[PDB]
Amino acid sequence: TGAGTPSQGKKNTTTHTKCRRCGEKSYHTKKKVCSSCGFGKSAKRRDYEWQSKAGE
Amino acid sequence: GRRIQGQRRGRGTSTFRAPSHRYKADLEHRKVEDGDVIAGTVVDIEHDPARSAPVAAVEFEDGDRRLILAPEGVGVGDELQVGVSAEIAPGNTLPLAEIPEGVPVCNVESSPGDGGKFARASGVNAQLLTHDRNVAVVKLPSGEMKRLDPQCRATIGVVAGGGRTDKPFVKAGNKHHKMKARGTKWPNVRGVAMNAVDHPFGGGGRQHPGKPKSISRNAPPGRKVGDIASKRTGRGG
Amino acid sequence: KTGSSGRFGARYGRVSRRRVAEIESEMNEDHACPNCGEDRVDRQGTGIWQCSYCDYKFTGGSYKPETPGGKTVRRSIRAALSE
RNA sequence: GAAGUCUGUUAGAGUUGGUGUCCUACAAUACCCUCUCGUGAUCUAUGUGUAGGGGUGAAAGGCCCAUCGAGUCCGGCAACA
RNA sequence: UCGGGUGAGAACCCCGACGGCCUAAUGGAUAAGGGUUCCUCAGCACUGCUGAUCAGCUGAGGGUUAGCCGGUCCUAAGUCUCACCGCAACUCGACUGAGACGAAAUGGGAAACAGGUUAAUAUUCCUGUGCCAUCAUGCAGUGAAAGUUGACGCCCUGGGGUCGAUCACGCCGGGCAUUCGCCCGGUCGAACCGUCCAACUCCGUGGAAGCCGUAAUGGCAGGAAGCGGACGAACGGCGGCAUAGGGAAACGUGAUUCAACCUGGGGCCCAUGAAAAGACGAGCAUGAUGUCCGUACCGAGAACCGACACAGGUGUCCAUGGCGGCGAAAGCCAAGGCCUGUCGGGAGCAACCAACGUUAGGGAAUUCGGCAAGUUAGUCCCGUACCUUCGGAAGAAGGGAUGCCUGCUCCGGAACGGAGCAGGUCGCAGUGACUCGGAAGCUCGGACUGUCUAGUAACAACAUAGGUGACCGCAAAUCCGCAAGGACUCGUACGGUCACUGAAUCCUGCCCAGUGCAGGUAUCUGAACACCUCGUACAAGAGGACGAAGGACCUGUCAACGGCGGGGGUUAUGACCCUCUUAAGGUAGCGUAGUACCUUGCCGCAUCAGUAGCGGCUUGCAUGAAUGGAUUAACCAGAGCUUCACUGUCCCAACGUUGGGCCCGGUGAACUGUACAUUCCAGUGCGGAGUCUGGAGACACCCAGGGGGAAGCGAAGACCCUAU
RNA sequence: UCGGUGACUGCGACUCUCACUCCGGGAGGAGGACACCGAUAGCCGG
RNA sequence: UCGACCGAGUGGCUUGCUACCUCGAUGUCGGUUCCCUCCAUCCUGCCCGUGCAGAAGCGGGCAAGGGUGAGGUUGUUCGCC
RNA sequence: CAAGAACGACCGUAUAGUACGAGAGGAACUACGGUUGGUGGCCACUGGUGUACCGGUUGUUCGAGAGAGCACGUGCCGGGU
Ligand SMILES: [Cl-]
Ligand SMILES: [Cl-]
Ligand SMILES: [Cl-]
Ligand SMILES: [Cl-]
Ligand SMILES: [K+]
Ligand SMILES: [Mg+2]
Ligand SMILES: [Mg+2]
Ligand SMILES: [Mg+2]
Ligand SMILES: [Mg+2]
Ligand SMILES: [Mg+2]
Ligand SMILES: [Mg+2]
Ligand SMILES: [Mg+2]
Ligand SMILES: [Mg+2]
Ligand SMILES: [Mg+2]
Ligand SMILES: [Mg+2]
Ligand SMILES: [Mg+2]
Ligand SMILES: [Mg+2]
Ligand SMILES: [Mg+2]
Ligand SMILES: [Mg+2]
Ligand SMILES: [Mg+2]
Ligand SMILES: [Mg+2]
Ligand SMILES: [Mg+2]
Ligand SMILES: [Mg+2]
Ligand SMILES: [Mg+2]
Ligand SMILES: [Mg+2]
Ligand SMILES: [Mg+2]
Ligand SMILES: [Mg+2]
Ligand SMILES: [Mg+2]
Ligand SMILES: [Mg+2]
Ligand SMILES: [Mg+2]
Ligand SMILES: [Mg+2]
Ligand SMILES: [Mg+2]
Ligand SMILES: [Mg+2]
Ligand SMILES: [Mg+2]
Ligand SMILES: [Mg+2]
Ligand SMILES: [Mg+2]
Ligand SMILES: [Mg+2]
Ligand SMILES: [Mg+2]
Ligand SMILES: [Mg+2]
Ligand SMILES: [Mg+2]
Ligand SMILES: [Mg+2]
Ligand SMILES: [Mg+2]
Ligand SMILES: [Mg+2]
Ligand SMILES: [Mg+2]
Ligand SMILES: [Mg+2]
Ligand SMILES: [Mg+2]
Ligand SMILES: [Mg+2]
Ligand SMILES: [Mg+2]
Ligand SMILES: [Mg+2]
Ligand SMILES: [Mg+2]
Ligand SMILES: [Mg+2]
Ligand SMILES: [Mg+2]
Ligand SMILES: [Mg+2]
Ligand SMILES: [Mg+2]
Ligand SMILES: [Mg+2]
Ligand SMILES: [Mg+2]
Ligand SMILES: [Mg+2]
Ligand SMILES: [Mg+2]
Ligand SMILES: [Mg+2]
Ligand code: NA
Ligand code: NA
Ligand code: NA
Ligand code: NA
Ligand code: NA
Ligand code: NA
Ligand code: NA
Ligand code: NA
Ligand code: NA
Ligand code: NA
Ligand code: NA
Ligand code: NA
Ligand code: NA
Ligand code: NA
Ligand code: NA
Ligand code: NA
Ligand code: NA
Ligand code: NA
Ligand code: NA
Ligand code: NA
Repeated sequence: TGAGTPSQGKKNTTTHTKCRRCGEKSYHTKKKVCSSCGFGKSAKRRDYEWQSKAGE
Repeated sequence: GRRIQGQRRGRGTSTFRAPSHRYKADLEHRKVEDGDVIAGTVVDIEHDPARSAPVAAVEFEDGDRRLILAPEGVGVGDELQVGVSAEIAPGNTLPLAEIPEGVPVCNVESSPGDGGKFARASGVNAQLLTHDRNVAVVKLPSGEMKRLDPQCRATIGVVAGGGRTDKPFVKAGNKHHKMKARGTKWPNVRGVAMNAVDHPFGGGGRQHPGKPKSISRNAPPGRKVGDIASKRTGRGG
Repeated sequence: KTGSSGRFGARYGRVSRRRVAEIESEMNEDHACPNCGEDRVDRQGTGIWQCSYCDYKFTGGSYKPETPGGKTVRRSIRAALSE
């Protein structure tokens, strides 16, 4: 079976959903963790210095 | 290279775990207060999916119902006894001290009250040899002479289901079904049939270990494969 | 004789077929019940034996009700009865 | 009435030859005929676990979202020749 | 397709007729997913492979009603939170404890049916009827928690039994009918309440010493049959519900086979087939309460995923519509759906191409190779070789039969079930289409079923049972973690782990020198602390004594890594003694090998001819014993060869069929492009020029073609070298 | 430099229990200054 | 008719040498199909010599108009039959 | 002016059992007949096709009959302008 178009047909699974905390559709309804803001993982908001260039 | 299969095992992921949730009972000698005996009646005999050997349901006097490791020749309605004063009959559990020398014995404790450790598999037994107020000498199924506290409890008789290994599996499918009931990864790819990255014996234009198979005790995981700390190999000599 | 091993057709080779027949032949023999003495004992499963006559259910070997090891137990007790 | 038994486009699974059709495609792995398995180490839905020098691998360096002799994203980074 | 409707406009929007397509789907109900796409009105700038008055498009408005269907509750594999502990630390981490989460088709589970209704919802609204839970009241009880249930695998099978389908015979309505009298549809009616009970189990009676019983197993003086009884099913029968409802009407009796549903018997396991909430146990009547969330529609060749109205991908239920037949097969046809796998018009419609049909004579001559195609085919009777692990081989091979009609026989309770007989009779052909094996032999490999390179490899590769060796007594061996801790393990040597070989059969020789592992070790070597000496008012530092593991040294071990030659003495294969390197010096076998350079080795088979194939020989460039040797029945989309049969593969091509191609209306891209460019023959040039040089030829433009050239287009060469 | 006698320490041999470890519900039992753990030294360690 | 040694050449079909052209690619071998050519001529036409009786040959000259086919082994070119 | 190979080649008979030759054996000029390869055309003849057409017949549907549809672009078989 081709890993391309034929395998695309099975994707009816909901994972990432609108998050209660940040509003992004990053809340992974199977993990109960938001990949954007960290909700369900962290009380503190998810943030990283690598999200911007080092000198700003 | 990559971690070898024996290294994947230790992580305890699903593939390598026993199907514990399908298992019936952890088989341990019931605790008796002290200086006492306690009796129960055998209510049923059932299959033990962890052992491929039968197990006996016993209903005790104080009301407690539990599965026990069953020696051969135990049947529904039989009365079984556990304690210092118990009768000497197949299926009873007593301290090694109270057991006649020369009697075959099973589910032997390594330390007193541990529920039993040795000679638990199909058809096997330990042979009680020597007594003392100090030491009980027991011969284990491997042939080893084991010095044990005489207060270590054992069950009289040989474990049930003897002869299990007399019949060949004959086919992959039969092995398969057994392996599902175990904490094993199966089937088994030969290391020599793998790539170098995957195993010390992997690689080459033809299949061969490309190094001696006898490996030092001191070898690290990922390197310790083939014949471990072998004192000798082969048949002859 | 092929015995019960006929279910295998031409597969698996001679030792395996022979041993499965022999083992299954003895397994399927009339077995005398330890309780009533009648020849009505059958296998219910691995190591598990039952009498169709008196209903007695008991532990035995995997493929036969009684093993050489188990036959020794009974003796070793009496030999230790009188030291 | 047994069988990792046989025949079988029952369902379903698989993918040998045609080196056919297609090859700015209907399609970033398709179409047709042919072919293999089809009570079992079987096929399958949904839920669930294992995470990157790590997993998973009946072992082909196969697979881990068109990405694999070390995924992807952003950063180191205006890498160095 | 013809005719019509609407409209400014109609091939494709709608009506009728005629003609077709789909039958596990192109029909009916749904899960996920989508999210308003659903319905109505008004539209055509956008989207729609052409057009559009149509629309999943644009704009506006409307639409989803529940005690009984789901959620909700329960627990599953698991997951999270808190506590504890770890970590430099945490949003990180394993255990333990507590708590919570974790199933919408498809786990468990209190209770709903029938009719009616809307443009669009309905077990939800309306009508009628029923049912459950909780609470309150009253009567009873005061029994109440033991138990039962929830609650369970795979294979075979009996009984009960509804729908459906079919048969027979009535009734109602329809069709056909220049002849026959046949053909189609209907003939209804729920949940629920009540009642009946077969199987299993049990009791009493009885008293079998060969009887009882089954599809089969089986049963019994430890009490068989028979007789009597207790307990005890169906989504089933029967009565009510119902002068309810539905139907234009009639508004039905019997039967057979019997999905559903109920209830039994047998067999299998180195495999043992959830749990919890809940229910029953535990009465009746009358009232009250039953909140919250979901509900439209699609569910796909246009509503999902694949950038698209994408020929791909995507779960469940309807496995009982008719003929057919073994059949959920083919073919044909209902019900239901569709003409939207959505551009049309024209030309005997050329060449050329796709996919096909037929092809005289020959019959594999084609080709690397029968690649492609063809042959055979269903069922019954006869008959069936070598080989073999006695199972197979086998549908071996080979031979014969096969329809219709008339009258019958046999098995069976019977079938609209099956097996036969006699007579008649048509065709070139009776498995008349459809469905539906070509066969045989020799060799190689892997024993077999199984696995694999999602996307050029399906194989001889991996796996496998089987064989073997290694480690380990469990405070273990092996493995994960920084730690706290953890997998194996609800496990215990008939066990786990770690490796090699790879079914069966006959076998598996010699070598421990090197390397590896392991054991031992007088002596030698062997670090640091402490100790002793020297040095330093201390220290650095120099030396000594002692001596762990390890090493030297010794030994064991090849189904450990691996090895098995060179050169010489002396009755097929060959024998024995030696020597040298470096321990041994190739045994049984097999052998020009999937291993053999020489090589198309030599001899033979086979062919007109055979680098092939097979057999024999065999000094083997460079075979050989679990780096397993030999060999082997069965199996195989595996490699090679031979034969019969077959045939357009070939001689050698022809004609035909369907879709294109060609012309016309409409829609309408891309690749590519330094410039110039009508070239050709020669030459020259960085040695492979349309463009330079010399000649030759050359009026311009356009259509169709097959692709000689532009070292054609496509890709900063994978080969090769170079890069500190 | 001639011997009864503290303490220190090199050396290899031994017994205890009281830390610490394991078994046990407990009472207690088995080990035991070892092991675990922390630090360091030598050997092996694609 | 065969013709050694030695000497002089012609071709550009093999092989070798060179590294001039292309590494921002001039698609491999063998085969096939279809077209044109060369002559150092295998047959055919016309000739010369003969160790030319004839017949059948052998050797040579002119000559490229036409022909030069089918099969068995091998991927083979070649070659063997 | 342009193109053509528009033809190439072989066997047989008469010549002749002749010339030649001891014999064995064994020609030619010329005139005829045919074959093969190539070439251009043609369709009375033979052959192929011929989903124009006509017939037979299986399954199914239209109630039977009659007459028809489908079975891949003829269901299959027989004949064929
Ligand atoms: Cl096992
Ligand atoms: Cl729902
Ligand atoms: Cl039965
Ligand atoms: Cl070819
Ligand atoms: K190049
Ligand atoms: Mg991928
Ligand atoms: Mg976003
Ligand atoms: Mg335990
Ligand atoms: Mg084994
Ligand atoms: Mg078996
Ligand atoms: Mg497992
Ligand atoms: Mg293996
Ligand atoms: Mg490999
Ligand atoms: Mg390695
Ligand atoms: Mg091997
Ligand atoms: Mg090997
Ligand atoms: Mg099978
Ligand atoms: Mg099959
Ligand atoms: Mg392609
Ligand atoms: Mg899954
Ligand atoms: Mg590789
Ligand atoms: Mg609409
Ligand atoms: Mg307009
Ligand atoms: Mg409208
Ligand atoms: Mg759980
Ligand atoms: Mg929940
Ligand atoms: Mg449910
Ligand atoms: Mg609706
Ligand atoms: Mg109410
Ligand atoms: Mg709806
Ligand atoms: Mg469409
Ligand atoms: Mg045409
Ligand atoms: Mg022909
Ligand atoms: Mg033939
Ligand atoms: Mg040939
Ligand atoms: Mg050929
Ligand atoms: Mg073929
Ligand atoms: Mg009869
Ligand atoms: Mg060969
Ligand atoms: Mg195989
Ligand atoms: Mg592939
Ligand atoms: Mg394959
Ligand atoms: Mg493939
Ligand atoms: Mg293998
Ligand atoms: Mg093995
Ligand atoms: Mg083994
Ligand atoms: Mg040969
Ligand atoms: Mg030869
Ligand atoms: Mg050996
Ligand atoms: Mg030049
Ligand atoms: Mg010029
Ligand atoms: Mg480059
Ligand atoms: Mg390279
Ligand atoms: Mg390295
Ligand atoms: Mg080119
Ligand atoms: Mg010349
Ligand atoms: Mg010429
Ligand atoms: Mg037709
Ligand atoms: Mg036919
Ligand atoms: Na290797
Ligand atoms: Na295919
Ligand atoms: Na990585
Ligand atoms: Na970067
Ligand atoms: Na650099
Ligand atoms: Na249209
Ligand atoms: Na009823
Ligand atoms: Na039918
Ligand atoms: Na199979
Ligand atoms: Na050695
Ligand atoms: Na050695
Ligand atoms: Na060897
Ligand atoms: Na296979
Ligand atoms: Na043809
Ligand atoms: Na061209
Ligand atoms: Na050259
Ligand atoms: Na270039
Ligand atoms: Na070529
Ligand atoms: Na010529
Ligand atoms: Na040849």
